[PDB]
Amino acid sequence: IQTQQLHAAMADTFLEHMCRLDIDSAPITARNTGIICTIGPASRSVETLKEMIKSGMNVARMNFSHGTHEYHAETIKNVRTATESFASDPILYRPVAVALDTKGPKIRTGLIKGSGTAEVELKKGATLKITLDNAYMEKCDENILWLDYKNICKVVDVGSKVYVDDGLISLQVKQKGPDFLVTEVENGGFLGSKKGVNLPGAAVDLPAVSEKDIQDLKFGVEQDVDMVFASFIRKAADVHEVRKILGEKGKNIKIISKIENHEGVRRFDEILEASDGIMVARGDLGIEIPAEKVFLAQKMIIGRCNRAGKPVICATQMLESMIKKPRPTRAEGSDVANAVLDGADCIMLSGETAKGDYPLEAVRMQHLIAREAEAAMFHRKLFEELARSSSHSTDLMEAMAMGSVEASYKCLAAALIVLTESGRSAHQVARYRPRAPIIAVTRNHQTARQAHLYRGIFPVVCKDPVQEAWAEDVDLRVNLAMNVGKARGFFKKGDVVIVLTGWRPGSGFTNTMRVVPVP
Amino acid sequence: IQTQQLHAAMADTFLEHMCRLDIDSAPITARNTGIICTIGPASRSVETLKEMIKSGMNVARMNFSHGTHEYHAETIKNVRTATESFASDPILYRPVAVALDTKGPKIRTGLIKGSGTAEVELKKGATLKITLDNAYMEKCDENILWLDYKNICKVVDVGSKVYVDDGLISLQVKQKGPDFLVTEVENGGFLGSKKGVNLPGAAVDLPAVSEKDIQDLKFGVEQDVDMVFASFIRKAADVHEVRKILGEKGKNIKIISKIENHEGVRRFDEILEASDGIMVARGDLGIEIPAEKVFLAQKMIIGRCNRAGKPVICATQMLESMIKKPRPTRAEGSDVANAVLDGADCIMLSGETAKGDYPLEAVRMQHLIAREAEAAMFHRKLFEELARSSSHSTDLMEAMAMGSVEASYKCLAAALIVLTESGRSAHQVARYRPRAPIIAVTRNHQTARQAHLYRGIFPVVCKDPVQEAWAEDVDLRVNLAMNVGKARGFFKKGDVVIVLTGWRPGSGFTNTMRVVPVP
Amino acid sequence: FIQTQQLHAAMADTFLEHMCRLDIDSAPITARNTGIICTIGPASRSVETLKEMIKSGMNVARMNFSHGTHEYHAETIKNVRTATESFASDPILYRPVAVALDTKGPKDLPAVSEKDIQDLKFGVEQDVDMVFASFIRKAADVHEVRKILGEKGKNIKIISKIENHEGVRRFDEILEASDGIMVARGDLGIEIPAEKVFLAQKMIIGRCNRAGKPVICATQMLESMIKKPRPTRAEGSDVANAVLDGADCIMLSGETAKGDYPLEAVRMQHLIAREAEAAMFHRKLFEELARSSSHSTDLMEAMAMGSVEASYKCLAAALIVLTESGRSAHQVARYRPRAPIIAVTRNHQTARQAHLYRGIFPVVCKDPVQEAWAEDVDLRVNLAMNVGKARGFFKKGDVVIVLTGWRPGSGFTNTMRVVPVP
Amino acid sequence: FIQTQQLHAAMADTFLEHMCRLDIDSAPITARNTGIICTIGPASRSVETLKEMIKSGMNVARMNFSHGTHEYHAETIKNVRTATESFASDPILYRPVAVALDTKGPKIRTSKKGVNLPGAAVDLPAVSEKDIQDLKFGVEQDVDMVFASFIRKAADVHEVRKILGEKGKNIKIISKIENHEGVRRFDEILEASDGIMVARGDLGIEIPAEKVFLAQKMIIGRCNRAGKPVICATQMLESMIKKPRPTRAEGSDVANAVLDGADCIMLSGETAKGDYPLEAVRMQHLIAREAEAAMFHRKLFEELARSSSHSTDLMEAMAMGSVEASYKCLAAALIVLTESGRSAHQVARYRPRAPIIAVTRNHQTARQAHLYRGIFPVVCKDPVQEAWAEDVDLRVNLAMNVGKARGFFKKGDVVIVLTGWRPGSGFTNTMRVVPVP
Ligand SMILES: O=C([O-])C(=O)[O-]
Ligand SMILES: O=C([O-])C(=O)[O-]
Ligand SMILES: O=C([O-])C(=O)[O-]
Ligand SMILES: O=C([O-])C(=O)[O-]
Ligand SMILES: [Mg+2]
Ligand SMILES: [Mg+2]
Ligand SMILES: [Mg+2]
Ligand SMILES: [Mg+2]
Repeated sequence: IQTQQLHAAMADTFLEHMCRLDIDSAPITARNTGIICTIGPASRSVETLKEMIKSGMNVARMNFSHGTHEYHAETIKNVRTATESFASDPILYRPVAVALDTKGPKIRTGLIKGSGTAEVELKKGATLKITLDNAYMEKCDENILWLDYKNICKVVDVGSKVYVDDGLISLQVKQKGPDFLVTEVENGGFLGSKKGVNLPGAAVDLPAVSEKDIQDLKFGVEQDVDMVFASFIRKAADVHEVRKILGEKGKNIKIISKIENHEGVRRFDEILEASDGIMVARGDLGIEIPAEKVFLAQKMIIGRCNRAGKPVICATQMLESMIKKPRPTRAEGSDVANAVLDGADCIMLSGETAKGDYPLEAVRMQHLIAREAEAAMFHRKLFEELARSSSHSTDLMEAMAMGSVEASYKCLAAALIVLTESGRSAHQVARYRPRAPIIAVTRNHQTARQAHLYRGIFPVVCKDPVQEAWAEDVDLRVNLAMNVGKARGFFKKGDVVIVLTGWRPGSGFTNTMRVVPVP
Repeated sequence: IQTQQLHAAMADTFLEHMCRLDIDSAPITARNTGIICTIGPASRSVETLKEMIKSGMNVARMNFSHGTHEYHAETIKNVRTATESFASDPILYRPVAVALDTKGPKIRTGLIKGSGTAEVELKKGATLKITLDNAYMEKCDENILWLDYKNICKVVDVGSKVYVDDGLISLQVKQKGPDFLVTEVENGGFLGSKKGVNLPGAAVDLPAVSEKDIQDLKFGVEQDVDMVFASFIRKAADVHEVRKILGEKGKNIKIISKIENHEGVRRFDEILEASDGIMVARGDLGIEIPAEKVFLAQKMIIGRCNRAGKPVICATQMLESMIKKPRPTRAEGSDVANAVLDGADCIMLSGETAKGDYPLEAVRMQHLIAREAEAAMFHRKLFEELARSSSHSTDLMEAMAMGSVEASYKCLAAALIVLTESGRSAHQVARYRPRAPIIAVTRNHQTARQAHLYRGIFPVVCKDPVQEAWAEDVDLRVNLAMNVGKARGFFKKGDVVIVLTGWRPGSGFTNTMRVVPVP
Repeated sequence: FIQTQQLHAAMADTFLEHMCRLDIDSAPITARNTGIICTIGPASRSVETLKEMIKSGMNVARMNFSHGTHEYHAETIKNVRTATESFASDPILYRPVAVALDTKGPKDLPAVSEKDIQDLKFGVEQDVDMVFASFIRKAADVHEVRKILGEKGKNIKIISKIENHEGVRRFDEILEASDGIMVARGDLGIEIPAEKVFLAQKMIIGRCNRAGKPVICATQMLESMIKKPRPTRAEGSDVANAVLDGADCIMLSGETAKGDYPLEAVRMQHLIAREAEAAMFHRKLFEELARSSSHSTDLMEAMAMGSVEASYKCLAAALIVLTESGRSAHQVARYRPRAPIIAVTRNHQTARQAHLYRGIFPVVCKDPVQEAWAEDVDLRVNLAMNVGKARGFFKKGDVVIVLTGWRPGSGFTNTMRVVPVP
Repeated sequence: FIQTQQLHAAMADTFLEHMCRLDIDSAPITARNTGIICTIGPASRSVETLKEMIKSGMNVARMNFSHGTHEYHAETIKNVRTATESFASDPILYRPVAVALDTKGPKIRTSKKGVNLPGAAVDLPAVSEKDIQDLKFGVEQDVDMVFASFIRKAADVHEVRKILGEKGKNIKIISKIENHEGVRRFDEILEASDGIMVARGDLGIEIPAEKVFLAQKMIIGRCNRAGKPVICATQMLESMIKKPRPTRAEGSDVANAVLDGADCIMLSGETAKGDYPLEAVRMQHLIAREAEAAMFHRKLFEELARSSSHSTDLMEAMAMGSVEASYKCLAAALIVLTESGRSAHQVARYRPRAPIIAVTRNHQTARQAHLYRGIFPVVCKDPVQEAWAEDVDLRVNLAMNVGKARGFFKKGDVVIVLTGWRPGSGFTNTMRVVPVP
């Protein structure tokens, strides 16, 4: 039985491809999908972070929805300590990226009239007036409810729906006022204090970057974060504002736009054009749109991201049950596998690593499933279709990337080696989805850290000084890649690899491709 | 905005098809994937079952792992009471099938020494003797463990793994003895009394049908069940053995083989050939094989069943969290949607409807997700690949089915109407996956109930007597389907349907196809 | 042993493997789907020669009005009709033959000259089945020909001849206006660089296939056979590749009009057509035609696609189509089954014009309309059974697709059946 | 506003839409990939006419030993070589010309026309005594290839191979398929042969004429599948023996033979004895260029890759990667440094639309490369530089200057360059996207 689902790889049709999937066809060692871990109480100690790295974590995510600057600064310090605890061995060292996830725009209710812990009950068909009057800020009850969104009246019409407490309660706008809305309770429940509010189908005019977000983005520039996950992006202008706040000092920080509501989906193309990558933020997205539609948006977005060559992250509740249990449900294994088959560059753990009981098991399981689904991709068709989608472009590096990936298919190369400094050459190789891993050797540490955003890039930091003879400097980096690959078990002596390098020191991309045996 | 993802339907490639999935494209009313609900304490009252039927239940599953014959007979009687409560209106009556799911062969440990309610701790790296000596049957502990599987020594080698308590505990056979096993605790835990044992990769020679199973199968025959879900099917002989047990009285009862371990997967083709259908029983399957591999087996199995035209069920933990919560996780919505896209004819609920707090919510969510994913199928490609896969067959009924489905694609027919008595004509239409629903009108009540196993067959019982004039009998049955379709909102006057009928009373299949406007 | 009709190649996954599987020992079927159009002139206008030309496979007779008086072509047409009707006693074996008038056209010139107007009116008076309109340059020329044919010739199919650069560049509007197209390669090869003709040919056939409108490939197909009894290798190749391109009909000009070997030329076109028809890649072609027409949801198109699909699946020996305007049969032929289409009609002009469509074998039912709709439908369906058995298309126990109207007022064949041959 | 070289049709999703987009106003490129093979005879064997034949595009000269003495054909070959070398002073513009020997094979003669017996068990030998003498004469004359008439089985090919023996071991054997048995036993014949000719003259008599195209498309397909050269021959422009312009069926035939995938097309009487040999060569050159652009390269590449997917050969990987890159960036050429020819052959099998400039120091490699679609061979006569990189750069720049001189590309255009990394590299393991200097 061939490894890596290669029998299924040879199928003519997608049906026969599916039919040939073999549970006894062992995957390869290398795992191409990036794993993004939300760091929290369960995972922010240095020792646990070392174990997260060993288990497969590639990006550490700090959710600034909560936590002080001091707290997240400590977390980032602990991440970097754990990461550098491995730095003595350049051949085993794994770059770990650092991501800042902004709090973004939020709509919150007031305090329920009473002592605290108090609740009111909303019965279907009842009347509830929403009021912006700060006089009712702490006197919410069954008849009057205050929320912090001063402009809500301008963005809602009669009959539009208002969700409260993460969609648990739904309201329909019956009458509209200047500083109030009169609504009928469509779906009822018990309402507590300071709950989340969502406005499905509305063009929310809250600022793209709030005052807290500006402070947090400047903090992230100060802490040398590799990338920002920007919340509730509804339009390209929101990305532009985030970019302006990051400004010239943070020009190289990768901006990942989070798609979280209907407008972000409807305007997704302009957002994608303006972004460096995308996160499918399925939790809030499933509150804003019918949950049964989320997969449509997920697949659309991953497809379009794959088309543009831009990183896409699938996030939220992928292994939810592992917050409390050491093993995932069958639905969760299926969700991770199908996100990989969809084409997600990275998959994410939220509560599973922030606060749950089994963060390391969660990371390890995402790693195992990811390797299995990577082999099960139908690469020949995927490659043909990606090439068809990008055919209006005649970019020279895409030509080399496509030629190199084709060569890697034809001779079943064990890896592609890419010498890169901005990372773009490796990015363009990853875009055309080879099955073999991409060992990207770079002297730019931030390039290495950001590379985790691209499917299949295993970044290696070259710390050697520049060799005077360009050819010998190239051979140095290629041999670094050979040794890393041998140590990680991706290939051995006598295997075949594709090597992408620059012809001369002034070559602006890897314009040179070779089939080389491993020494 | 085109409905039913028809814009994505027109794409040239799978990538572009995915890129065109649009959350604002509304699905049709008809829902094709069958929903199989496990009935238990949370759902067996007559009134709740009426709600189950209205919310979308097509098959009632009785899990005979537990429950007395009296309990399940009462449950089945309540299912039939609820079902017949709609029978006064033939146009609104919905056939509801009744399925018996056998307990099957099981390996169980002994009682923990003392009360029996005690537990002992199995420490990783510790040693554990498995024993067949009935003296330790009730004196199980941390050092010695008794199993009721007398032949285990015959089917296990040194280095084999033994899982205990639903995979929570893992043992590796270090030394093999005459009536015992010396094992190392690879994965530890607290071992209670009388827990399940699994033997990954082992050819378990327990009987296909246990002593309990024979009694339960005869009980199901007396109860006039439409179908049996036969547990732990490992090979064709097991399906035959079950078929023999069902005998002459149960010759028309459909046998659905549950693939639950490695051997059933490895020997899947012969099992498929011998069965009427297949269940991807992901729970036990994920205990027997690495959970990260279950999706492979799922897609392979669904593909192969789709290839053969035989019903396939996806089962277990699809909406697991809904046992305790009123809405599913995003991983669960993804799981259901991808099961439908895989091509599963039916999706299943177990604890979610048997015992959970939100059974009706689970049914409703499966129904909504199924409709959205059905629209998102890539019908043109699926049809081409199914046809290519079956191209060595020149069967006349397949020819009629493919022509009818092709015509239904071309003119966007609102439905296909198929007059059938054995069901085979409707089965062959459903096999070639039209997007429009299949209204199968039959005088055979059992055919109507069993048709629920096939994607898209909406079965309708004709209770009228046979008309002397064949043409008038045909028109009677066709108008019944038209009236059901209008009442269910599947089409209205002026829409177009495909109608498949027999030319004369002696036609052995629907050899006549028409494109008809809805009156 | 060896599958017939290039069916082994039919099962191929790629076009390359389809080529690699072409087997000179895989026998074609008896039926020949590509229409044969013969220019009649001195070598072929006698009643006896025309009888043998029908028997050899001529389906359409073309009168080239570049030269000749009305009296001369009138007599040619009379002899055509005499030879044709000599077979009319046997309705099972009678073969309808269409009569086509090819206008002289421009020889800054107007689309339709004064001579051309008189000739077109003559064609109306002569009851021609179709007009081949020379040097069509734009849709307006087609509209002129249509107005000149007027109400009396409103049923005369207008086949525009694409003969220069402008006609190619403006081909889409011409095709929209036309009932069909001829790739008139003689003049086209002079008006545009000869080495580009194949591009034009392949483009035009493709677009006509996309539309379901008849396309004729014409001129010098078997040129050397004017003076020689056997074709050159390039000429056999040219006929075969014109069939593979998708031509509904292939044409003979001097080869039958004035050459020494008219019958041999017709027979050679018949043989090559039959072999090339089997060598088509039907699965991909059907998929690509369906893809191209998917914005249409027409009901008869759906019936045609479903019936062609069913005929592929069960390898039906034929599709039997009951039709009066021909449209039902035209829609079936458009989706290119490999099996012959036996179109039974009571409209004689319909039967004659059906030759413009690949695979339509027209059969004129002469019995009177039966009182019961079901019995009249069986009458025409059994007419087709008897024709197919007599012509060697099928025998008892074979499977045929049968397309009929359900009830008397059906506006198309809305009923499809898979039927055993009696 | 109108793409060249049928690039709009190149973007189609289906074969049908690819046909519908074929555009007579889309200009083809200057380079012509299909090799042109000319039979030399009384109408064309003079040194001056042969110069004009080279300039019109003749790539291979064919000596038909059905008639003529050794001395006569020796003189024809001598004149070919004189005409060819008259251009050798300029290595940038020198065009290698291959010499081919076409054996007489079995014949039946009666005034003394040939006789054909379809379906007869002709007892004639595979290789006659005259055939043996002519093959040895070809070895003595340093012919680049042999067209072996009437091969019926692999054993016939093996006989010709043995007769050529060790002294002629590099002479390419092109089996001529011209009767039913050769078609039926084609797979073993292809395996044993270096290439194939579809000898449609004899084939159209030995099998029913209406079946010839079936054989032609089958054979070209299988030869394309194997990467072995296939020639389409006989009566492609027959009417041009006596007329200055071809018939429509003849233009169609040449164009469809290129579309089928034939590496070469041939002229026999049209150049051997006809009144318009130069015109026949020029007509094939023009039609080839138009049909070459009209190929459906994307589907063709997918299907060739699919049929060869069981191979993981490294040079195949380089060729497929280089051709894929040449499609993506619309490169004007692929430059291939080769000595045996194998690397360039492997590129040619995967059918780029851009021309393949094969730079070699092996003169016979250069002459034989004309059997492969798109290989424009260039003879490097410079001495070997001491530094490998400098020698590679020297040959690559020779190719640059050739492409600039021939109008294939200009400064600032993009080319794919296939070279060996080190002198002992056994194939072109190095690919670059390079700007033209
Ligand atoms: O905001 C998020 O991260 C989400 O909802 O997934
Ligand atoms: O039996 C089942 O349903 C299972 O294990 O999934
Ligand atoms: O008129 C014609 O038939 C032509 O020019 O080919
Ligand atoms: O020998 C040949 O070239 C032929 O037969 O065509
Ligand atoms: Mg959010
Ligand atoms: Mg189970
Ligand atoms: Mg003309
Ligand atoms: Mg010969």
